[PDB]
Amino acid sequence: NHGLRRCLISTDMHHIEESFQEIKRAIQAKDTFPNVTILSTLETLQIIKPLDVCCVTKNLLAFYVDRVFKDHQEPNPKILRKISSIANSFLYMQKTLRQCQQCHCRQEATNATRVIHDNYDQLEVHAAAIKSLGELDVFLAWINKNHEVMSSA
Ligand SMILES: *[C@@H]1O[C@H](CO)[C@@H](O)[C@H](O)[C@H]1NC(C)=O
Repeated sequence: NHGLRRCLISTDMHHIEESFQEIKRAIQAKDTFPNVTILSTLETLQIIKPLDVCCVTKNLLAFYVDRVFKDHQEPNPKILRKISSIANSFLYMQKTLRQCQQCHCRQEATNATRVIHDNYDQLEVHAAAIKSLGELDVFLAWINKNHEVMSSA
């Protein structure tokens, strides 16, 4: 049913949000293409129906885990510790989502997702990874609006 919005309830948005707030300035300060958004799809209302939101959520989690987190090399240990915490949260969110799931990807959801990979691939890889990292607020806002998520805020 609409329950697909309950697959991340065990995730604590506040936890991720806080870890991110800690490095948000330092990471966003390195965004070399501010006039553009890698998560452009998440600034539109193209993905709002339950089934599409579930598909895009799992695609975005994989986008971060398999692409962003692999591509960003972080020499600052304090920043890396925060990003590890976020990464750990995302791994949990993927675990939770597995447990849940329907969640199939209709062609519109799939395309919405490819747009992001396509924007990402427009940039040099390290700039793409740090910029994506900087857009975590766009990702958290979208997750927040489309899922019953818990907050210890
Ligand atoms: C991004 O910035 C450029 C710079 O002039 C401007 O055309 C507009 O604000 C944006 N352009 C696009 C479509 O990326």
